[PDB]
This record gives sequence, structure tokens and C-alpha cells, in this order.
Amino acid sequence: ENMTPQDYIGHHLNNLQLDLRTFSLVDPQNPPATFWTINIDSMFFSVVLGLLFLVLFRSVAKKATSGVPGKFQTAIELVIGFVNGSVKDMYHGKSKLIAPLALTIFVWVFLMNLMDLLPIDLLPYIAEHVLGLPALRVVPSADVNVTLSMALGVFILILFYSIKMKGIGGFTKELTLQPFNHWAFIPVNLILEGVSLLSKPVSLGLRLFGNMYAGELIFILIAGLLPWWSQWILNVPWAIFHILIITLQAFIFMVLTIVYLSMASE
Amino acid sequence: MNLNATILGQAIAFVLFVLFAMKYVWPPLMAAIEKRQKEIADGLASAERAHK
Amino acid sequence: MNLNATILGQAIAFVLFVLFAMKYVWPPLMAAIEKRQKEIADGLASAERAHK
Amino acid sequence: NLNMDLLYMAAAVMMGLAAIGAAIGIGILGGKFLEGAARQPDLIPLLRTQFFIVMGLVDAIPMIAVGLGLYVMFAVA
Amino acid sequence: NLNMDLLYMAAAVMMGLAAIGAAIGIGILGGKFLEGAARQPDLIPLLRTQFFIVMGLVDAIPMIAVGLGLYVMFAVA
Amino acid sequence: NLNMDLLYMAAAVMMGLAAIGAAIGIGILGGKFLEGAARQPDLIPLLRTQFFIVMGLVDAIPMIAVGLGLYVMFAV
Amino acid sequence: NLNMDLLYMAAAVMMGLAAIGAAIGIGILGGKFLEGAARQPDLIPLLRTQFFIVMGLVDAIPMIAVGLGLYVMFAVA
Amino acid sequence: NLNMDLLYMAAAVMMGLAAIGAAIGIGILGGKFLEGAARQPDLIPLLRTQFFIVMGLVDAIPMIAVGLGLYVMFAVA
Amino acid sequence: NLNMDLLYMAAAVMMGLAAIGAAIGIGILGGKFLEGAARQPDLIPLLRTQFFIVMGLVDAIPMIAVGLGLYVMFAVA
Amino acid sequence: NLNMDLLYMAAAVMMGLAAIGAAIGIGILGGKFLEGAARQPDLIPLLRTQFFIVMGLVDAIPMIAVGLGLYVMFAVA
Amino acid sequence: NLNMDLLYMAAAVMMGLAAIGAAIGIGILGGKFLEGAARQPDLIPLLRTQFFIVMGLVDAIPMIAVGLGLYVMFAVA
Amino acid sequence: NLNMDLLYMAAAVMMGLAAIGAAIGIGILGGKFLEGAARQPDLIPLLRTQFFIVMGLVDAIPMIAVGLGLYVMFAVA
Amino acid sequence: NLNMDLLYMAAAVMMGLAAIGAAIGIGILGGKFLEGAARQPDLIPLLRTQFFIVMGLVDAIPMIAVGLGLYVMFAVA
Amino acid sequence: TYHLDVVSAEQQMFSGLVEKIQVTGSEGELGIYPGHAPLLTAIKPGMIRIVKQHGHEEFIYLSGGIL
Repeated sequence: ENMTPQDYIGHHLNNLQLDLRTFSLVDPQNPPATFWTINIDSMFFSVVLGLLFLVLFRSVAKKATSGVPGKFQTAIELVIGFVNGSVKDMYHGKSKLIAPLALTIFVWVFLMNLMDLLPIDLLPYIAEHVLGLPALRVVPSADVNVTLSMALGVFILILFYSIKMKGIGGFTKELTLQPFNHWAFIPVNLILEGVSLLSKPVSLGLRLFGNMYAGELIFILIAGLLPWWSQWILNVPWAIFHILIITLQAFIFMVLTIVYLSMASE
Repeated sequence: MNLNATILGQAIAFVLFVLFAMKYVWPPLMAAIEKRQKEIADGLASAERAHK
Repeated sequence: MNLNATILGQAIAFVLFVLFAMKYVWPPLMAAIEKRQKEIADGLASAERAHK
Repeated sequence: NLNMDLLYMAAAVMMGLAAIGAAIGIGILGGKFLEGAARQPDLIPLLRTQFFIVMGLVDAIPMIAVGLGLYVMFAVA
Repeated sequence: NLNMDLLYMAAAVMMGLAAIGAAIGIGILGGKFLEGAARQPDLIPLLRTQFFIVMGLVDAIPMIAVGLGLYVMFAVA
Repeated sequence: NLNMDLLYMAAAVMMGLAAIGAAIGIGILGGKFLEGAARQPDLIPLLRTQFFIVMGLVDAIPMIAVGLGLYVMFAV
Repeated sequence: NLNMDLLYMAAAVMMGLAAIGAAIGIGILGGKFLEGAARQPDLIPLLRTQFFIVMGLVDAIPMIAVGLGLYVMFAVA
Repeated sequence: NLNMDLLYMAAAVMMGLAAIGAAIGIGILGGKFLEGAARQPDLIPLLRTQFFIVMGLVDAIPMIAVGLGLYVMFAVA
Repeated sequence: NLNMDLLYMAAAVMMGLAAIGAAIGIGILGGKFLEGAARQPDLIPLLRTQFFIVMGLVDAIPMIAVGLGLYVMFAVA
Repeated sequence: NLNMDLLYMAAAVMMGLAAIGAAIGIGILGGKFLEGAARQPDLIPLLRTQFFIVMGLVDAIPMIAVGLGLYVMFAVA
Repeated sequence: NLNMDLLYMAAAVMMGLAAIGAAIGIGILGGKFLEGAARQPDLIPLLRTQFFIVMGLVDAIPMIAVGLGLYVMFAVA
Repeated sequence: NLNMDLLYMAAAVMMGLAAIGAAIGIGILGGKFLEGAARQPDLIPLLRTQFFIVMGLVDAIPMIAVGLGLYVMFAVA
Repeated sequence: NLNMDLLYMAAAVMMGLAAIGAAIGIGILGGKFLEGAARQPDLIPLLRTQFFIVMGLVDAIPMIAVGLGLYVMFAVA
Repeated sequence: TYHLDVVSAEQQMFSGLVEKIQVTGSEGELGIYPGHAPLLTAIKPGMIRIVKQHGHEEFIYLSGGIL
């Protein structure tokens, strides 16, 4: 196989797309034009990891013993208390939705970032031959659609709450009389707050996305360029350091989401 | 990369995962906590009233 | 390049990773686990004294 | 052709400027956070909460710019 | 034609400068917010109110810049 | 023509340098405002008055520059 | 036609550096004004005079480059 | 080849800005961490903990930078 | 033509850098002057005198460049 | 011709930026370090112990760009 | 020869950097000078002397750049 | 020929960048040293020892950048 | 055409950047020196000895780059 | 208003509620309005101005001390 490193590093960027127009697999060499071409490879790991979350949670939640918690249960309600403490700190209101949303965000995104840690040609070398696939990029978060999917799934909630908890009234007030506070300056206030609000979610989506796209990118480069016998003396620092990146960048997702919503209402 | 209908396909699984965790995991695992805190309080109220 | 060589080179890195993690990243988190376990046990023992 | 000569400069400028801004701002903030902590431990957690509040506003425009850099480098270039 | 490659770089430069300015101009303000907090946490809510009230002003020109950058890079292309 | 697309470059430079100036100026001024308010939390409104004064002054040249930038973007 | 656009670029250098130098220069000065106000509010109207008096010197050179910038922009076509 | 010559500068701008940012940010942050440790040297380990917790946020856009720089300089080139 | 045009760019560069230099220097010096004033209000006249005596220097080289700007714009045009 | 020289320009920028970054970062960290000694001089060895760890972290991304500059100069010629 | 008005650019750059450097350096020095004076308002002569003593060295190098810029403008171009 | 008249620009930019880096870096460092001396002059020679320990480290990159800047101006041309 | 104008510009870059470095570095160092002196009117001579010692380590890369700019002009141009 | 206490080692020089005061600090002159955030400083010898509630201003002389 004439795999030149310039082209090997190229193929990994490809996606297992489905040409829902033809209910077909979009081949890497020619990319069909349309908005109707699901990236199946990440999307599927989405549900897979949400399942490994929910089953290990329900398999205690529905089975919870308040005695000396099992050495296993301990970690689960540990994270539970961590999350609830953070939420109670940065949110004060009555809405039930905030805390479970934050928990799901936090752990789900942690896992989605985690799956980068396995050697990146492992599943792509297996799935090619055991299944007959052209490509498989493992990290669900390294595609924008899912990250912006969640950013907009929280923008939905932002709008819901910003209209509910302060009606049209305070919503329109802040959208008209801020920052400059004078009525002649309402033309100034409008656009500014417009894209101010519209940037906050997008910056969330891209903060999650870019970090992981360029996480994967470093692994592709090392895995392709350097000779077998030394890819470790770099992949080691990079991987153990990226541990911290995945942790922080998920925790930050949770914090900023909670802060956006709590700020909107209160 | 290129925006895709995936943006909408994933919004489904997201919003629904939130509910199938909220309605059946969160209040339960907070119940297992609060129901123990209610007990941790009683021993202390005991000790103090018993000193009194 | 031969892909076989890149796969073996990756496996080297991944074992070198795990063998570090298992003496630098697992012990502390299970020590947090154990701390909270012990600190629940102590608040149980407290109530068992209080019911004297 | 001539497009691919420019496109990557038109990306790299964006991303290098975003890097300068993000790193400098986050350091200026984190320094005031740290030396505040070293005064009053057991104020650490509250200050860290507020630091994570404020960091989220720093990384907004730099991250928009990084997203567009990746757009240009792969949706175009 | 070579319109679009230069148009790309113009948005990249304007928005990179926007990103640097906004990142640093908010980092400074947040650093002072944190060092004001650490000396007396009990004023955290008032000072956070003031912090947002002010920072919404710093993010005036960089938002204009990002708007024009996206317009040029997509609407004018 | 080459005559049209360079002017977008000039406007971009005006916008970027005005953004830098305005953002850094208001950042510094706001930081000192915040600490001054943390010092005398009962004088907030008076300090905000005197803050808006110099905030107006500092955006003079940046608003002139944004004006000319939008000019070059649409007035030609 | 060929001659004109390059001079408009020269106006961007004039007024872009004047905005930066003018905004950040006074911004520093505006910082020490407010800080002084916080330590002695009963001098706030006195110092207000001293702020302007020195501010006149701050934007001296920026004002030159402003006046010329619109000259090179408009008058010289 | 023309692509390679133009690219071997596009990557240089990226990685130079990345280096400047990721050096100056960490310098500020480490300086504050050092003064903290000096004030109360029994606290060194906790301070190092929070230090790393912030260093990661600083070196994120700078690391995103390096990756694309190298990609350009050796994958497209 | 170009001998006429480009010298205006070459003047504009001088004028912009002189703007930044003079504005920043006078801003910092005026900041320390104001800070001294707020803390020693009875000495305001003495510090005012010293502020002029020293400002006279910072403003020298920038005003070399400022006049050379008009020279190259007009004395050669 | 252009083929062979532009890499020298690229190396010049790539390593000059890195030199600026490393110099400024290490200078700031060392300044705070020295002010650590000047206050609790018996603590010199402990501050020294911490300084070198932090100083290496400052020089982590500055030195990879320098190495790639060396590669570009001598690998690509 | 279309090169006459390009040496003018080299003088413009060299002397703009001269202005920047001299203005900012001596501005910082004068700031610290005034800050010392505010403490020891009787010792203004000693500090006001030492200020010249060191200012004479601060601007030494930019003065040369101004001289050489004039050389290029007049004695060459 | 351009290929070797322009190298002097590369060497120029490379060590010109290294000029400000090395100078500012040590100016930052010497300052903290001087104020440490002025508070506890009892410590001076021991402070001066610590100063040197890293004084060279700040000049890690600027020197090699200085060399590679010369090598070209004197061995490539 | 690509000889003289292309040399003077490189000399200008070199000496301008050395000007910035020397000016700002010695500015910072002299500011700290004046601060210490105003604090300690007794230590003027010891402090100024220390100042000159360290200034020798600030100035001696600008000396290099400025002399080299002269060599560019007087030994190439 | 806030409650001001001027006390020496020997006797109590002033008490009662005040609207503001201006003191000469070691670092520089000062001025304390109600709610002023915690502060600690020396003061130089010289006058101190008080405005007793309802604007009745009076000057006291202090030989030094700590604020």
C-alpha cells in the first residue's frame, strides 16, 4: 500500500457520511453537495456514550442504598455532590431543569472528549476490514455539528428562560436600554446586544470544538510522520497533557452553561 | 468542516437524553442523599438535647 | 511508510501511557473515594454514639 | 493554483492573533486569581468559581476567530 | 479572481485584532474584579454586577469588528 | 478590479486598530473603576459619572476611526 | 484608474495608530484619575481639572495625525 | 511547490505568535504563583495545583496554533 | 505617479508612530502626576512644575518626527 | 531564487518572535523570583527549586518553534 | 531609478521607532521620578538631577536613529 | 541579485527582534533586583548571585538568534 | 533597482528595533532606580553602582545590533 | 453615617456618629466615607477633619497613631 504520509494524514480527516438523498455512503474522494448527509460515525458514538452514562447511572439510581455506599457507588454520588454544589453556588432559583442538564453536559462531554485517548488507528484499522468501512473518526466532539448542536440546544433553553422568568418585560428592557441607558441610544443598544447574545453560544460551541479538532490533529501528525520507534516520546507528553485539556474543557462547558442560564433569569 | 443535517439529528438525542436522565436518575440520586442527611441531623439533635 | 510499523509504534506509546497512569492517576482518585467512604462511616458512628 | 498560496496565510494570521490574545488575557487574569488565593486559602474555591466565571468571557472572540480559522483552512483551503 | 483571497485575509486581520483587543481588555478588568473580591468576598454579588455592567461596554468595538468580519468573509466572500 | 478589493484591506486595518485601542482603554479604565468602587462601595454612582466622562473621551478617536471605516466600506 | 486606493490605505495607518495611541494613552491617565477620586472624593472636582489639563497634551500628536488623516482621505482625493 | 514556498512562511507567522503568547502568559502566571509561594511557603503544593489548573487554559489556543502550523508545514507542504 | 503617492504612506507611518509614542509617554507621566496630586494635594503646583519640566523631553523626538511628516508630505510631495 | 531565500525570512520571523517571548516571560518570572529572595532571604533554596520547574514550562513552546526554525533553515535549506 | 522615495521609507520607519522608544522609556522614568518626588518633596533637586543622569542613557540609542534617518533623507536621498 | 540582497533583511529582522527581547527582558529583571537591594542592602551580593543564575537564561534564545542572524550576513553572504 | 533602497531599509529595521529595546529596558531599570533612591537617600552611590553594572548587561545587545546596522550601511551600502 | 472613635492610651478624645473624615495617611492624604472597605494604616501628625452628622464640621489635632 502506497500510503505516503501526506495522504495518510489526509484520509483520517474523512467522515463516514450517509447520502440520505441516495440513502448511501458518501465516498471520501468525491463529497456530494447537500445539507442532507448525516455524519454517522460520530453521531453513533454519541448515543453509545450517552448509554454508557445512563446505564451506569440508573443502575444505581434505581438501586440506591443509603448505607456505607459501595466502593463503586461512592464515585457516582461523589460526582453527584460535586455537580450539585457547583449548581447551587452559581444558581439559586427554583427551576429543576438546570442541575440534570449540567450533569449530563459535564459527564457526556467528558466521555466524548475521552474517547480520543485510545490509539487513533486502532478502531479505524479494525473497522476497515471487520466491517468494510472507508473511515471512522472516533471522537464525537471533533465535528462542529454536534458541538454546535449542544450550543444551540442550550440557546433554546436560554430563550425559553429569558422569556419565561422575566416575560417580555425585563427581556425587552435589557434589550433596549443597555448599555448606554438613554432612550436616544436604543439604536446603539440593539445591534450590540444582538450579536452579544448570539456570540455567547457560538463561542461555547467553538471553544469545545477547536480544542478537540486540534487535539486529534496532533495525534494524526505524530502517528503519521515520525518513525514507529519514537512516536511515543512525543505522544506521551501530548496525551498525558491532553488529559487536563479534556477535563477542563468539559468542566468549563458545564460552568458556562449554568452561568448563562442563571444570569438570564436572576 | 462542512455543516450537516447532523446538527439537527444530534439535537434530538441530546434533548431526549436530558429527560431520560432527569425523570429517572437525578431526583433518585438526590433522594439517596437527602434521606441520609435527614438522618445525620437526628443524631446531633439527640446529643445536644440529651446534654440539656 | 508501512502502516504495521505505525501501529506498533502507537501501541508502545499507549502502554507507556497506561503504566504511568496506574501509579499517578488512579491512586489519588480512589483515595478521594476512600476519604469520602471513611467520612460517611464516621458520621454513622457519630449517630450510633448519640443513640446512647 | 494561486488561491492555496494565500489561504493559509489568511488563516494563520487569524489563529496567531487569537492565540496571542487568549494567552495574554488568561494569564493576566490567572495571576490576580493565584496571588489572591495565596493570601486566603479556604477562599480558594470561591475564587476559582469566580475565575471560571470570568474566563468564559475572555475566550469568546478568540474562539470565534479560531473557528473561522479552521473554516478557512478546511472549508476553503 | 484574486478578489476573494484578499477579502479573506482582510476579515482575518480585522478579526484577529478584534480578538486580541477584547481578550486583553477583558482580562485586565476581570483581574481587578478578582483582586477586589479576594479582599472581601461578601461584596462578590455587587462587584459582579458592576463587572458585567462595565464589560458590556468593552465589548462594543470588537463586536462591530466581528460582525463586519463575518459579513465580508461570507456575504461578500 | 484591484481598485475595489484593497480598500477593504484599508478599512480592515482601521477597524482592527480602533478595536484594539477602544478595548484596551476601556479595560484599563474599567479595572481602576472596579477597584475604586470596591474601596468606596457607597460612592459607586459618583464614580460611575466620572467614569462615563472619560469613557466618552477615550472612544473619541476610535469612534472617528470606525466612522471612516464604515465610510470606506459603504461610502465607496 | 489606478492611483487612488493606495492613499486610502495610508489613511488607515494614520488614524489606526492615532486611535490606539489616543485611546490607551488617556485610558492609563483615566485610571489614575479614578483611583485618586476613590482615595479623596472631596477633591474629585479639583482633580477633574488636572485630568483635562494634562489630557490636552496627551492627544496633541494624535490630533495632528487626525487632522492630516482626513486631509489625505478627503482633500487629496 | 509554489504552495510549499508560500506555506513555509504562513506556518512561521503562526508558530511565532504562538510562542510569544504562550511564553508571556505563563511568565505572568508563574510570577504571581512564585510570589504566592514565597509569602507562605507551607502552601507550595496547593499553589502548584491551582497553577496547573490555570496553565492549561492559557496554553490551549497556543497549542491549537502549533498543530495547524505543523500540519501546514508538513501535510499540505 | 508613484513617487508622488508613496511618500504620503511613508509620512503617515511616521505620524502614526509619533502619535503612539507621545500619547503613551505623556499618558503614563500624567498618570503618575495625578496619583501624586491625589496624595499630596498641597504640593500640586510643585509637581505641576516638575511635570512640565520633564514632559518637555518625552515630547521632543516625537515632534521631530511630526514636523518631518509635514516635510515629506509637502516639502517633497 | 525566491524559492531559496524566503525560508530565511521565515526562519528570521519564527525565531525572533520566539526569542521575544522567551526573554519577556523568563524576565518576568525571574523578577518576581528575585523579589521573593529580597523579602525572605533564608527561603532562597525553595524558591529556586520551584523557579526552574516553572521556567521550563515558560520555555516549553518557545523552544519547539526555535527547533522548527532550525529545521527549516538546515533541513529545507 | 524608482528608489529615491524608498529610502524615505527607511528613514520614516527608523525615526518612528526612535520616537516610540524614546517617548515610552522616558515617560516611564519620569513617572517613577514624580512618584519619588511626591514622597520626598524636599529632595526634588537630587532626584531631578539623577533623572537627567540616567535619561541621558535611556535615549542615547534612539538619538542615533534620528541622526541616521536625517542622513538618509537629506545626505543620501 | 534579490536572492542575496534580501538576506540582509532576514538577518536584520531576526536580530532586531532579538534586540528588544534581550533588552526588555533584562530591564524587567534588573528592576526587581534594584528594589530588593534598596530595601535589604544587607543582601546585595547574594541577590546579585541569584540574578546571574538566570541572567544568562533570559539570553538563551536571543543569543542563538543573534548568531544565526550573523551567520547569514557573514557566511551565507 | 534591488540594491540600495533594499539595504537602507534593513539597517533601519535593525537600528530602530535596537532603539526600542535600549530605550524601554533602561527606562524600566532607571524607574526602579529612582524609586529606590527616593526611598533610600543614603544608598545613592551603592545603588547607582549596581545600576551601571546591570545596565551594562541591558545595553550590550543594542550595541551589537546598532553597530551592525552601521556595518550594513557603511560596509555594504 | 458611621461610628468614629478617637482614643488614646490615656483617654477618649472623640466619639459618635459621623458622615465623613479626611486623615493624612503615612502613604498620602485619605478620606473615609461610610461603608469604606476595611483598611489599616499609620497617620502622620496633624489635623483631622470630622463632619458630625448634620454637617457640623470641626478639626481635631492628633500627634500620630494608627487608623
